[PDB]
Amino acid sequence: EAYPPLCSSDAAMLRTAHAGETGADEVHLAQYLIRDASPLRGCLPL
Amino acid sequence: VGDKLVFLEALERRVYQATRVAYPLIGNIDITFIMPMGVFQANSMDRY
Repeated sequence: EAYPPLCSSDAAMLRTAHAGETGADEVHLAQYLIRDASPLRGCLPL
Repeated sequence: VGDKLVFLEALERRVYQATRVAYPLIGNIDITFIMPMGVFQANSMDRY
């Protein structure tokens, strides 16, 4: 088995954000992001 | 601190008062820094 990881299908989802972190959960204008089922959310440092 | 007992001193006590001498414990730290001037985008996904 393999848990679904987090990845970006393209490099255009970094349009809208807040504070100092990018925000894109599962939707995009032309792509989609796979949510990480595993609780390893301590990645992508600011 | 922790479980032991220690003491400390200072340079602002009765000694070393009103002395015209160079201040010790002085260090200089330099870090290299880059500076761009504006790079045009190469992909068309950054303008929509």
